[PDB]
Parts: sequence; structure tokens; C-alpha cells
Amino acid sequence: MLPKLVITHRVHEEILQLLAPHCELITNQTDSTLTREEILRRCRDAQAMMAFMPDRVDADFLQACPELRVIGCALKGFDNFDVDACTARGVWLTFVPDLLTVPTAELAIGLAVGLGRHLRAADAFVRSGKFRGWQPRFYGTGLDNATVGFLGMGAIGLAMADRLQGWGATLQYHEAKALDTQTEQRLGLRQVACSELFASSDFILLALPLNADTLHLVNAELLALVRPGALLVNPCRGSVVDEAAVLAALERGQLGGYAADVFEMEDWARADRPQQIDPALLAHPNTLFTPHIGSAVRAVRLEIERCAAQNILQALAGERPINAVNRLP
Amino acid sequence: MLPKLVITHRVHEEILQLLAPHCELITNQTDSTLTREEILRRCRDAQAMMAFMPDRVDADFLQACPELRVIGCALKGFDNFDVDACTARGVWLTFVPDLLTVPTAELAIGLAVGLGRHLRAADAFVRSGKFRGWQPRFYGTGLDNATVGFLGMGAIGLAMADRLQGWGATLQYHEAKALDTQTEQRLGLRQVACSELFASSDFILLALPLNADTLHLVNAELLALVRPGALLVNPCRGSVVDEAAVLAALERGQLGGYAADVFEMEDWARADRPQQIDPALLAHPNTLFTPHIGSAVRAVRLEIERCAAQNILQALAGERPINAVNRLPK
Ligand SMILES: NC(=O)c1ccc[n+]([C@@H]2O[C@H](COP(=O)([O-])OP(=O)(O)OC[C@H]3O[C@@H](n4cnc5c(N)ncnc54)[C@H](O)[C@@H]3O)[C@@H](O)[C@H]2O)c1
Ligand SMILES: NC(=O)c1ccc[n+]([C@@H]2O[C@H](COP(=O)([O-])OP(=O)(O)OC[C@H]3O[C@@H](n4cnc5c(N)ncnc54)[C@H](O)[C@@H]3O)[C@@H](O)[C@H]2O)c1
Repeated sequence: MLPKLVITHRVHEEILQLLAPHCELITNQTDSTLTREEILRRCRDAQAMMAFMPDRVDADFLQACPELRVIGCALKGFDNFDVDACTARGVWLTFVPDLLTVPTAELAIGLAVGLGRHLRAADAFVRSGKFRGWQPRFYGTGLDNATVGFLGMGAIGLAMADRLQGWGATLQYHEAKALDTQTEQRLGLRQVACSELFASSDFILLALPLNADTLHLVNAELLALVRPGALLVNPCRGSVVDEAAVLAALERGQLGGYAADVFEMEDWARADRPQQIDPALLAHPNTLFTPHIGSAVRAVRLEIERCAAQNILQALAGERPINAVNRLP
Repeated sequence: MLPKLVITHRVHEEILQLLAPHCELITNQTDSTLTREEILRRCRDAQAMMAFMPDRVDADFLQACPELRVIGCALKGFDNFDVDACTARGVWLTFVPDLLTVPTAELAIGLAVGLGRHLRAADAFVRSGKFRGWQPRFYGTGLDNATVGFLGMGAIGLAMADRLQGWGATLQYHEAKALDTQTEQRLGLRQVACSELFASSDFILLALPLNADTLHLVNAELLALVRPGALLVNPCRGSVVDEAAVLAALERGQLGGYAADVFEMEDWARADRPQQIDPALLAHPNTLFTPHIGSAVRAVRLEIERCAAQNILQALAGERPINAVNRLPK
């Protein structure tokens, strides 16, 4: 009897090969997410869990799964995992600190370009068969000579700033914890207050985690500050914005556009989360969406899976996992 | 009576005010493209013309318009304008050398990201109302650790290289006019042969003008060399590629994707040009398209128009235009 490991979502077969000598595997090698009932059934006597974005762990989950030694999260933002409750039950909780950063940064910039240049509608027009040559339309907004404001300047903020260096924009940021002035200057970043960031930015790129303090940070009052036509890009967590306020800002035309890779409906730890994305937001023309594909780059996903696998194996071996969030004796 | 200037497409009000005290303006302040005959009719007794991407000027056109002194083009690629015939008939042909570069480079990188990451299908999926959370789907290709190959390293090529500096890609290029080593080193560029460029690149970014030598340069023989899954992005001219060969490459699955801002049907100077984009190419999933919006940024278009206006005004005043493509004896 090897320790039992439940992997809640599909992974590369070579990751299964890496784990199999050490672990009895209970896998989900499909593109589907299992019911919460079935995850509980599988994890009841599991020694370990590899968890993904659709997963949620609270005290109630853990009491129902008394054999767990480690939850290895193949993700960065562990807002749906109660770390304190894990520590209390003697369960390691591990994450992936760096591997999701670059592909998410790349996508966020592509969304900003895609949103500013009306890519969805432009591509729709070409596919329709009615392109008859160059026309005066689909006039958009570029990054050259624009002010780009970042809310947050951790891993993804810095990766995005790195990638905008050749782009002719004026970069500013708001943080809970400032960069050192030397790094600011190497990247051409100026630190500003949050109100000013929203009042003065042509592109607003969110790069902050979801917590009690950032929940609905981007609300109606903050959005009412933006320059008419400002573009808002959300690659972080859905619930840092109030999507109802975002939609209202779009409909009034104060917000020029909203691009998102993440949605309030995904933030499982939120009882008052909406059950879906508002259909009126989904149908609004001044939008561009992706289904949480920030890290959806083939080579990176394998590396992310390997990182979670390694952390789990470290825990099961009686070591402190390299990427543990918590501390155990 | 002031000289007649035919402006073929809609122009910002700031530009008309600049032109009014110098020319009798025959304008087209609609967002519609007029017919070839309508242009001929208006230009028959015109001293000047402001021309745009849909316009084509050939030997017969200039013969029908003996009064022309200048054709100011609000564009970079003048492949639809017979420069030689302009020179022969003593007509200035002007362009806009730099203003289109940046917004086109921005869009091109945007297309590369969008194509690599399956943006069209991803967005359609969310819009369907069926998104229920993350799934291990839409896995694609990023620029980090990728090899990016530039065919051409002029204005747009250089601007794209500039904009990829922090992206962790290996940048290589082929050119007709090679960069000096110190510029190559400054941008982290490595010069390669065209065949090696196509054989070794994950992303192929086209940055060439269309001329006799570049017509169907990206053909079936060249596309046969690409790595499986290679992504091709075309922000320059449709006819630099053979769209039929591109489609065939997509269908066999050797080419991973094709993104384009420009299409063969736009290249009026070609008699054998296809009259539309192949419906089969339009319908292929591994594609991303824009309708020649490379420079479609409000601030930028105002400046492009002012540039073309300034060139026309300079010519009509008896000066040589700052952005003349051709040379005329004085
Ligand atoms: N879309 C995706 O696939 C994807 C991928 C990775 C991460 N994410 C999400 O993006 C978030 C940020 O990612 P990261 O890797 O940059 O995290 P990080 O922890 O490296 O950086 C987060 C930064 O936000 C700052 N911050 C906290 N509260 C703030 C506030 N009120 N105002 C301004 N800044 C504040 C923190 O000081 C920190 O520097 C993650 O927590 C995760 O939720 C999404
Ligand atoms: N999509 C748009 O809206 C848009 C905007 C601007 C320009 N364009 C098009 O893109 C083209 C390139 O633009 P640019 O501003 O970089 O022009 P450019 O003249 O500055 O650069 C073209 C470069 O390509 C090189 N070249 C020529 N033949 C080559 C070959 N066979 N192999 C490799 N390199 C070769 C030339 O030496 C030159 O350096 C323009 O001619 C125009 O047709 C499109």
C-alpha cells in the first residue's frame, strides 16, 4: 500500500509516470471537472491531493478527509484554500510561485492590444467575407504614448512592465508594498495612489491577489474616476472587480473596454459569488475574454505539474516541501 | 483659381483647415470607397491628389490626368502606384515613411500572442455562456524560450524587435540589406539565411515590402521547411505569401497558425490577384485576421494625413516634397 494521491484534473502522462512508483494514483484524465461530491469521495482516504483552479479546500473538506498530508496546488493564487485550517490539521499546502508568471504576463499584454484594437470585431468582419479593402473603421487605441497603470507590482506586474519596455508608454503603479526606487527606475515606473492611478491611466492592468482587502476593490466609486474610454484588463482574479459595476461603466461608455481571463463566478470561497458571468457582459461589444488560460502554454503546464508533483513527493517523504506556504513540525 | 486637390477618402477637420487656403478641395468626407471611374472623373483636371490604400495609379491613370503635379499617399507601401510612370510624367509621388510603423508593430505582436494562445476560440467559448471554470484546454504557444524569425528588418521589423526585448525569445532575421554588427548586438539579433529562418523559427513575422522579387516569396517550397506548429504572422502585404500554399500548410497541420492584417485581394497592381479571400482560409480555426487596421489609431491617422497634406502643399508651392518617393529634375 503506497500513499494514495488524488489528482483532480488531467495531467501529462509522464507526470503520472513520475508519481506512480511512490503513489497509488486516483486520476481524472479528462477535460472535465468532477462534482464536489465525487472529489470528497475520492479524497476521503487520500494521503495527498494535487489541486487545480476549480478546487476549494475549507475546514469542512479537511475534516471529511482525515488522512491528507499534503495538498499540492498547481497554481499561484491559493485564495480558495484555507491555509490556517490546513496547518491546524497538520496538512502541507504548497503552490507554484513563479512558473505561471510569464505566460500570464504575455496574455495580459495580448489582451490589452486585442481590446484596444477591436480584434474580436475586426476578425469577425474579415471572416464574414465582406472585406473589400482598407476602410476608415476599427479605429482603436495603441500603447505608444499611452499611460499604463498597474494595480499590483509583484511577479506578474513586473513581468508585464519588463515586456512593455520597448513600447513607448508611461508606466505607473499602485502597490500595498512598494518596489525599491532602483528597480522602479530600471523599469521607468512611478508609484502613485490608487485613486490617481484610475484617474490618469489609459490602460489599467490588474496584477493583485484576491483577499478580504482586495475583494471588490475595483468598484463603482473607483471606476467613476476613469478617463472616458479607459481600458481595463483583468488577468488576476475576477472578484478584485465588481463585474456589475464594470458592465454599468461599459454601458455608460466611461469604460472603453474590459478584457478578462478570470471571473467572479470562479471564486469558490465566496458565498455571495455570482453563479455565472452576466449574459449582458458576455454580449457587450467592448470586451475580450479568455477562460482562465493565463498559464495555458504547453511546455509551462508540464513544468507546473512537475512542480506540484515534486512538492507532494517531498511532503510524503517527510521533508518540508520547497514551495510550502505553511510551516509544520 | 487655386489648384484642384482630390482627396479620395475621409480626412480630419484639422487637415482640411490646413489645406483650404491653398487648394480647391474635391473631398470625399464619407466612409465609402468611390469607384475607379469616379476617381478618374474627379482627377481629370486635378493638380494634386491625396491617395489612400484602396487607390491604384498606373500609366493610363496619369495619361487621363495631365494636370497632376503631386500624388500624396497616406501610406507606406506604394506598390499600387507606378512610380516609374509618375517620374516619366513629372509627377511627385510621396509617402509616409515612419508614422505607420509603431501601431503596425503593436498589432503584429498582438496577433502573434492571439494566434499562439487560441484567442478567437477561447473568447467564443466564454461568450457561449458555458464556461464553468478552468479546464486543461486551449494550451498554446508562448514567446518565452521561442525562436522568433523576422523576414525583413526595416522600420516595422526593428519596431517589433524593440517591442520583444523583455520577452525571453531568441530573435533572428533575414534581410536584403543586413544590419551592422553593433545594431545586431544592441537588439540581440542573429542574421540567418531565408531557408534557415523558415526552418528554425517558432514564430515567423513578415516585415517586407511587396515588389517583383517578393511576390509569392512565402510559397509552398518555403513553407515545406517549417517546424510542425510554426506560427506565421503577416502584417505587411498579402501577396508576399501564396495564401493557397498557406492554407494547404494549415490543412496538413505543418503550419500551426496564420495571422494576417493584409490580403492578396488588396494588391490591385496584380492582374491575376484573387478577387476575395478564400472562404476555406477564413473558416480555418488556426487563424486570426484584421482588415488592414495596422495604422488604424486615431492619433496616428491624424498625423499620417497631416504628413501627406504637408507633402502635397510643398509640391504645389514648387518645392520638392520632404517624403518624395521619386526624384524629379529641378
Ligand atoms: N490568470 C491566470 O492564469 C493567473 C496566473 C497566475 C496568477 N494569477 C493571479 O494573479 C495574482 C497576482 O499574481 P502574482 O504572481 O503577480 O502574485 P504576487 O503575490 O507575486 O504579486 C501580488 C502583488 O499584489 C500586491 N497587492 C496586494 N494588495 C494590493 C493592493 N490592494 N493594491 C495594489 N497591490 C496589492 C502585493 O503587494 C504583491 O506585490 C495571483 O494572486 C493570482 O490570483 C492568475
Ligand atoms: N498593415 C499595415 O497597415 C501596414 C503599415 C505599414 C506598412 N505596411 C507594409 O509593410 C511593408 C514593410 O514596412 P516597413 O515600414 O518595415 O518598410 P521598410 O521599407 O522600412 O522595410 C522593408 C525592409 O524589408 C527588406 N527586404 C526587402 N526584400 C527582402 C527580402 N527578399 N528578404 C528580406 N528582407 C527584405 C528591405 O531591405 C527593408 O529593410 C511596407 O512596404 C508595407 O507594404 C503595412
